[PDB]
Amino acid sequence: EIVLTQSPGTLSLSPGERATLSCRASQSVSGSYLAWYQQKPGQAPSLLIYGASSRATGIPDRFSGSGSGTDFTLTISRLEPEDFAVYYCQQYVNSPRTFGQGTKLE
Amino acid sequence: ASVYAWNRKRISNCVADYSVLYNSASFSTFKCYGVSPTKLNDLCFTNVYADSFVIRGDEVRQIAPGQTGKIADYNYKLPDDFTGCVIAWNSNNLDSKVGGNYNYLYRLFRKSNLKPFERDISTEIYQAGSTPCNGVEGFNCYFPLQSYGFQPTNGVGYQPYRVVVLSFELLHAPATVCGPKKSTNLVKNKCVNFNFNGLTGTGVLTESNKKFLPFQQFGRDIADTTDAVRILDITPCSFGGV
Amino acid sequence: QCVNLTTRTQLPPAYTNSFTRGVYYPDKVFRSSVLHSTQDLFLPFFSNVTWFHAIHVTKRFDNPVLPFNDGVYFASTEKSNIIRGWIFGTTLDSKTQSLLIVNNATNVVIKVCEFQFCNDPFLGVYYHKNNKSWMESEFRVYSSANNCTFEYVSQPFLMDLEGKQGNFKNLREFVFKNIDGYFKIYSKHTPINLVRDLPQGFSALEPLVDLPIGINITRFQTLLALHRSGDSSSGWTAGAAAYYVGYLQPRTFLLKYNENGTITDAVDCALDPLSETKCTLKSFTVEKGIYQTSNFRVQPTESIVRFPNIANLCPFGEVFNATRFASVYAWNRKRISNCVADYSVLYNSASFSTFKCYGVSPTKLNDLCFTNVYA
Amino acid sequence: FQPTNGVGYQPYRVVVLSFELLHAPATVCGPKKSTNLVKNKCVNFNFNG
Amino acid sequence: VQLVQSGAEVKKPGSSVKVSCKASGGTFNTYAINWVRQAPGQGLEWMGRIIPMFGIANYAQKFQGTVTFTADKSTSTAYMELSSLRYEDTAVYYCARSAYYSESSGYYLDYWGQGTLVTVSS
Amino acid sequence: SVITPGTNTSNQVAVLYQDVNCTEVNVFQTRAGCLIGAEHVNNSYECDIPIGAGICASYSIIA
Ligand SMILES: *[C@@H]1O[C@H](CO)[C@@H](O[C@@H]2O[C@H](CO)[C@@H](O)[C@H](O)[C@H]2NC(C)=O)[C@H](O)[C@H]1NC(C)=O
Ligand SMILES: *[C@@H]1O[C@H](CO)[C@@H](O[C@@H]2O[C@H](CO)[C@@H](O)[C@H](O)[C@H]2NC(C)=O)[C@H](O)[C@H]1NC(C)=O
Ligand SMILES: *[C@@H]1O[C@H](CO)[C@@H](O)[C@H](O)[C@H]1NC(C)=O
Ligand SMILES: *[C@@H]1O[C@H](CO)[C@@H](O)[C@H](O)[C@H]1NC(C)=O
Ligand SMILES: *[C@@H]1O[C@H](CO)[C@@H](O)[C@H](O)[C@H]1NC(C)=O
Ligand SMILES: *[C@@H]1O[C@H](CO)[C@@H](O)[C@H](O)[C@H]1NC(C)=O
Ligand SMILES: *[C@@H]1O[C@H](CO)[C@@H](O)[C@H](O)[C@H]1NC(C)=O
Ligand SMILES: *[C@@H]1O[C@H](CO)[C@@H](O)[C@H](O)[C@H]1NC(C)=O
Repeated sequence: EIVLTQSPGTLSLSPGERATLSCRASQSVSGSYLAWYQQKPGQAPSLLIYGASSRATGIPDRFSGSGSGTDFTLTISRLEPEDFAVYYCQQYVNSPRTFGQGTKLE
Repeated sequence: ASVYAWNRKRISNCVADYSVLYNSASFSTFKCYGVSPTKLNDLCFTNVYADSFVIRGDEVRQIAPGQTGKIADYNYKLPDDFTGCVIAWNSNNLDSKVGGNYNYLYRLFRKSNLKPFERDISTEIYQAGSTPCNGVEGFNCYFPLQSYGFQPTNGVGYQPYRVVVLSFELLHAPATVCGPKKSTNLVKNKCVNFNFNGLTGTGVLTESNKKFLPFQQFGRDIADTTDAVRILDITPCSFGGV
Repeated sequence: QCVNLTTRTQLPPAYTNSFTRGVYYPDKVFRSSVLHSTQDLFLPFFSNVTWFHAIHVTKRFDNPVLPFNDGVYFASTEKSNIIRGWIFGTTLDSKTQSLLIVNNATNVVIKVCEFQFCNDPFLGVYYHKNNKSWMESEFRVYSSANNCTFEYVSQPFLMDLEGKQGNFKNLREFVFKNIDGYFKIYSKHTPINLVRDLPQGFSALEPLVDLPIGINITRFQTLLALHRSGDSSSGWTAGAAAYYVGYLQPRTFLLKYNENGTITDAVDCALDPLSETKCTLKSFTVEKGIYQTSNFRVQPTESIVRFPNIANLCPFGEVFNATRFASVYAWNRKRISNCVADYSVLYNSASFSTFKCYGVSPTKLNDLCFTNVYA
Repeated sequence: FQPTNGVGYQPYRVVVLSFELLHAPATVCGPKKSTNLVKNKCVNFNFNG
Repeated sequence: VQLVQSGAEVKKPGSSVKVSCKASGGTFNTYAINWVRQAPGQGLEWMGRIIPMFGIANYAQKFQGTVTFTADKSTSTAYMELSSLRYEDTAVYYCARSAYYSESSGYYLDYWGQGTLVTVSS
Repeated sequence: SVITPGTNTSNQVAVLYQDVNCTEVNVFQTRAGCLIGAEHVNNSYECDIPIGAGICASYSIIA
């Protein structure tokens, strides 16, 4: 079982700057089987990225992945107030599609 | 039915009209192996086995005996002898739906090739890596079954072909299916061309004192040649040297 | 609703020697006064078959699970029609399509359907002490049948149903084969006058029916009709009968017919050297002498490949573990030439994030001949 | 490249290996998985092809 | 495209419940449906997936024997059954889409429903 | 080779493996092979079933 640990648990602190959200795994993520998710408070998560860096429909390319091996990046190029939301990771390598613990939770 | 779930129907105890098929000419592929086409297909078979599937146009070639491909080795194979016919026609109007129809499925991957005839309906996750994946979609383990996705505006190679593959067992002993062309004509004791189960030959019909069985139709003496046929005896007319 | 059967005393399975029994017609072609050699699934001569009893005296109610490898020979010694049929399938839990045969009085009902077969499927005939009469009472075989189309009909007449006193008087021989999408049942009936034995002699086995079903069968049961006259789950009378189960294997048999269409005698070619030379001579009588029949040959135990050893080793360690690597613009090339390569050297360390191979892949093709290697 | 930097901004040594598949020269080959000898019994032998 | 979720369930402890995720046209046959727990004030946990064409449901080790996944091919509705309400089983279950295919090996959650709140009461 | 005295006489059978050292498979080894099923005797009679290399068999089956 491949556990995922998001490293910046509360780095955001109502951020006004570009971010470097991270995820790390016990066994290296094989073939970029990772995704990111946008869980706006009081609402369901919305897919943000798939593969390593492949973007999503209706999500601006300002959201940028930058991972390989231990896939670890979600980079907000220009930060907007509405996009604030706990961001989750999920790996499709071996694991029963397990998730991380969330990086942008108040 | 889909190629992986190749439906089979048994054509039994009825006369057949093979010539309506030949004179329809709308079928895209109507290739016949072992049996001759052009109205010679109307000969008796023990069993007529029909298997129907909707395949891609490009994959039509693989259906032939001794040919190899994804469909051939993972969905449907044919015996090398293949006494029968391969029938295909383009179902683009009927079997293509706007936005694509994903009701037809082919087995992209499987552990091994199949037997000459084999219907694998298993949905067990194909394994491509060391990890078992616990039969769930992970890295190096995907669903063996993969969709087609025929679209109305698509290439002829990418349009659905309704394919009926007809196999014909030529043992002829049960005689379930037989062309309605011949008649009885009440002929005996003359050099005639006997024909009782689609096996043609020449000789004099003769009354038969031997006793057959309900399950027996033919009778062959030494040299494995036809001697008695359902009861009438076959004795060839007089011949010799001069 | 089925009831678990209890008050049964365990006893190890019994075996008996079958003498030249289990020969059928290989085809539907009439032959007469000809010695015909054919290879097909047959029961070996002088083989062992499993014996199952049912004696009133425990009560010896025998109906366990038996495998279906390549065909089953079923002999039945009866005097009161205890055996009523069989069921065939793979799991018998309605998950996979099954088959069942039952000699019901009103109609034979070969049902091919998905049945939720219980632990102890059986039949039960009630006996009334008020007047001498036997009627069918209970039929606990299946519970559900939804996904199927096949169903049959026939015309049997009212049979006895009574348990007569004495010894066995009827022998019913059956062979069930599953090949080419066909379930072939070949049957024969014979009057026998023994008490508890296997009848001698030779008898032909005429084809009764050839069901065109085409299903997967691995395990099969046997259906018995019991007798009743306290508790229903634990109380029943078995009724005296016996049945023999044997398995066919692919063998070559030489058959000798008569002036009629029946099979009078047969010999198994691979039984003993005498039958081997009888098959070789295509005759049942062998004159005194010496005859060459077969050819003994030792089959190879294994396959061995010895090749030249690794003696020249490619300096992949030089390239990969080098102190200084080149800049991207000045890409450095080395030619790996005239050395065997440890292709088991780029993922086992897996330090490398990527061992993504294109065209060659990480496989035996990697660990194969290469014209030139550029690093 | 800086020591404290993201792995995306950290060095990766890349050793691109080009292998053509015609294999007519065969200058480089694998070990070929030699087995052991089992003499004194009938066996399918393949010594050096 | 829209996967409306069943309303909050008033389930006294030990009383079973079955959620009703509703698939829009074309969602079940093409795509798999997967369930995530989203426990209160906590992260997301993958309960399992439903293949609505071949009726295949596989669950994680944790939730095995405690939850039942069913889907109705006709009416295109997804169901999840809770065996009984254990005290920790309070949560906001979510139903989402998947690929369940070879050619497309991204097995991500395409569209998520509103969610169902189960608890001791309301 | 199958050596029999005739079906009309008896069903006993002797088996001769020709030019086979049958130590790895009433065993009697001769330069014509090895014979199993016949008892070797030290007497000398008229040849009935010619096995070969001066060895004959006759009817139990004796060699
Ligand atoms: C019945 O046939 C079986 C074949 O499976 C025979 O079973 C075993 O045979 C070996 C040697 O042939 C013996 O060493 C075993 O003792 C046999 N019995 C077992 C395993 O229970 C068996 O000999 C045949 N005859 C009887 C009377 O069972
Ligand atoms: C009939 O069903 C049985 C299931 O009990 C099949 O046996 C399995 O076959 C698969 C291959 O499809 C193997 O991987 C398993 O190891 C087999 N299990 C056992 C217990 O034998 C059998 O192959 C089926 N036969 C046919 C003709 O479909
Ligand atoms: C007499 O036998 C018939 C069946 O043959 C049965 O229906 C009837 O009940 C019997 N009579 C009595 C009094 O039991
Ligand atoms: C089988 O029959 C049942 C009715 O009980 C119904 O689910 C459907 O018609 C069939 N299902 C399958 C999987 O064949
Ligand atoms: C079998 O052949 C004999 C002649 O030897 C004959 O008398 C007998 O009637 C034949 N059997 C049948 C069933 O006709
Ligand atoms: C051998 O044949 C003769 C006549 O051909 C016969 O009388 C004798 O009984 C036969 N031998 C045996 C053992 O049957
Ligand atoms: C081969 O036959 C000879 C007989 O002269 C015997 O001595 C020898 O042991 C046989 N070889 C083996 C391996 O048994
Ligand atoms: C072997 O032959 C000798 C001479 O013929 C004889 O005296 C002796 O009894 C024989 N032994 C056996 C066991 O046949």
